[PDB]
Amino acid sequence: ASNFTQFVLVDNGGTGDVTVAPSNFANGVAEWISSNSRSQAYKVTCSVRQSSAQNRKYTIKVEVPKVATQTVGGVELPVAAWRSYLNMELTIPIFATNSDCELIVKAMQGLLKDGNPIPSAIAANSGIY
Amino acid sequence: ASNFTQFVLVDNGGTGDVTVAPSNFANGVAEWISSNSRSQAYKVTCSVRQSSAQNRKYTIKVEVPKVATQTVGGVELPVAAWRSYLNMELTIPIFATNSDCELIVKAMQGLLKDGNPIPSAIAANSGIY
Amino acid sequence: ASNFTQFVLVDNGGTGDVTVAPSNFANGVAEWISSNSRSQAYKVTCSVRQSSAQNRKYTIKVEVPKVATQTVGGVELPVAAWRSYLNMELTIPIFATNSDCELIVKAMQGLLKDGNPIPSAIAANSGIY
Amino acid sequence: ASNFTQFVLVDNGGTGDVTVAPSNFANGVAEWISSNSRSQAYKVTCSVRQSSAQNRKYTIKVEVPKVATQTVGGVELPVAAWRSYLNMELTIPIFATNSDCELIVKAMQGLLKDGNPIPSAIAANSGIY
Amino acid sequence: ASNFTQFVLVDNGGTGDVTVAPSNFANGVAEWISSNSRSQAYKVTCSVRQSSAQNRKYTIKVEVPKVATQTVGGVELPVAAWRSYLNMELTIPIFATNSDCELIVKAMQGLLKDGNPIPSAIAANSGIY
Amino acid sequence: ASNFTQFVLVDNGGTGDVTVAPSNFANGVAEWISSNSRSQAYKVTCSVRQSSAQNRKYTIKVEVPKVATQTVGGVELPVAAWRSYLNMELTIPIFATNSDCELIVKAMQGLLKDGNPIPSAIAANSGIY
RNA sequence: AUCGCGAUUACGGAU
RNA sequence: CGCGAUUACGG
RNA sequence: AUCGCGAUUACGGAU
RNA sequence: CGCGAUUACGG
Repeated sequence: ASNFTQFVLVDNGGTGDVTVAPSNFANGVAEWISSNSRSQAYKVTCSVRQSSAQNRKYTIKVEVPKVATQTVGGVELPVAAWRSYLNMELTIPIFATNSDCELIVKAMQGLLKDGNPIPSAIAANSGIY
Repeated sequence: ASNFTQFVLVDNGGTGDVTVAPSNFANGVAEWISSNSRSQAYKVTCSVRQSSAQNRKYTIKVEVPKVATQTVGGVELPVAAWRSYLNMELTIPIFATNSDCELIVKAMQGLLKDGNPIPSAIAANSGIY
Repeated sequence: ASNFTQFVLVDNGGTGDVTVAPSNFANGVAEWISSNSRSQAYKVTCSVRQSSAQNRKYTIKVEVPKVATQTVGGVELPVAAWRSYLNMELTIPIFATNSDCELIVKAMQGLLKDGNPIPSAIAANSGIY
Repeated sequence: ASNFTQFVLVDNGGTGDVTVAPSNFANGVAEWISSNSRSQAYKVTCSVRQSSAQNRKYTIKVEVPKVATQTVGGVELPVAAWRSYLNMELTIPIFATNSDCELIVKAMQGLLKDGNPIPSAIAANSGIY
Repeated sequence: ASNFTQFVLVDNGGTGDVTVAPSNFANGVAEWISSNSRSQAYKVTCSVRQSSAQNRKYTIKVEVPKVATQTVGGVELPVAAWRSYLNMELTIPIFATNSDCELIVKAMQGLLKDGNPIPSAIAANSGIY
Repeated sequence: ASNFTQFVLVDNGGTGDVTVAPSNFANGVAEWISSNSRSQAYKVTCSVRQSSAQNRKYTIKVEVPKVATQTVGGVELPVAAWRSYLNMELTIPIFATNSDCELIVKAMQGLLKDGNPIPSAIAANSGIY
């Protein structure tokens, strides 16, 4: 049994989908990378720790690259023109039951559901208004 | 036209749904709160800023409360036994087109889709394994 | 919901009613004004904020024009001689439920109900006696 | 005549109605409180002052209590869990006619009428949007 | 109603028309940008302020970009060769009627109508003579 | 060409049109005024200069009279209560061709076109909401 | 407050 | 910052 | 005098 | 920390 498996990070129908696969799990930090050039790959890392006596804290990170070709001196390399960085920290008290945690996950999914304020602002280079 | 409207943060069928509604938009920080006692309410805040010459940066925050009743000296008040705090920062270069941003949003939605590694770990008080 | 809508501020039973409509939403401060020059308009603004860790506070301001001997659309100076200013601050502890808040609204409606002391004193250029 | 009379502050249809009565006029501040221990009473105060050469200012305050029984030193005392405070100040120019003042009263009544924006927001622990 | 809607900034007869849409209202500054990377977008901002006891001032800004593709560090980025800036400030007395304001709008529209002096000079990289 | 000619500033469809005609050319600053006393006239001035080595800049100023309750030919004080001031500054990089400039003019026409946000806000004594 | 003040444009300068 | 938090504060 | 300043609310703070 | 980032680094 494992949850350290590959999964679909970006879903575009059943083709053009971005899949990220396990790559490293050193020092309590799980890492997933999409295939092909590491330079143009999507990256996801995750870890958990006892931040304090009563809290556990997750640290999730995602990197979305802008695939491009670099040319210098006639030598072209596969690179990322730039990257978007997502850093999130989730703090959960040790009193949270599995039911409480499921609620916390639904809250995160709802926050980003299509059509809702926040994902709509981001997807349009906008802020709130 | 506005995206500063109320929306469903937690979806439980069509009943028991947690709705969060606009409450304040001071100093570039949009805030949403669920109804009833502010003390037991869900909170969501969001803001955007030009973090540097080439980047814009979103700061999203969510608070999930554990509803409980406090009793002291025979006086009972509606409170939150504790809260989960979600803090996320999304950095996006100014070269990102609307298409690039839509991709960034699909990445975030995919990261948290039911069944995927990360949301499954959280929902089970677990880490990666 | 979306409660930022036009409403009747001064009710004269259909004929001579003063309607006030949304006119600004800068900084989360909602504003409504009558169809007049801003020097002679009825103005209403409302905002909410967490005044402290234990309280939330609504700040409601109203501006009412002096109508007797008024010259519609004219320049009337000094400004202070032709306008009345209402300034309300409602502090509500974060423990107040919707029910508690409904009762608070009723208390305000009762305070200003027709025939009661306060409104009768104001309407007659009087004090309490 | 004398406008210093009792009135019903909170109307719950002649059953559980909070009526408030005259209780003090010391120092030019008219006071009304409900039939309770001074520690659990609803309180209303009003005072008028010639705040300037050409202005008159009414200062009105209402206190809505959340009644409770507290056990202090092993003994039960009637007390208030918390209180909600309404502080309003109305500045009216001395040139205001009686009919000009009636206009101000109607505006305040219309402002808080059931179904209108502001009372709706307050009653729902919400902001205007 | 709500006047914060999208509109066509540059009209090229429904084909290559530059339409601009709401994107931010943080800090009381209404913003509109076109569907482009933030680095190549048309931008329009507007804000109203009570610049004095008896004045209201609208501050409006428009940014027209000259789009281009630039090769930085051997990589292609969507950028703007240069930008044209329009900064306008309109000061209107509070005694201005709605019809007085309509008069101001018509003057501004007449000012820039095709064939009139000013737009003719600007369009021809010329001065008035 | 010679574009320093009389033109219609306020179009009321033939009847009640406000025409503005050349009235001064001192210092290369072109001026146009309506047929009124200078205290009640519509005034337009326009000039161009090389603001810097990289830019040219047009400075356009408009003065519009408050017409409601106006006394034609009378002495109306204070001046600030009876006049609105438009102040436009258009900066254009020296690389802008006539085509680029034509587009810049269209952007200005679109900004003020009837029915769009900005002109509707101004005409209704409002802000953005 | 004003500037036929500047800008890389919600910033800076001068009186 | 896989820094802490009473969560738009603090290191 | 003003504050979308605070409160334990006829008191206190700031400009 | 609505601190910045070349993103498990740094303030």
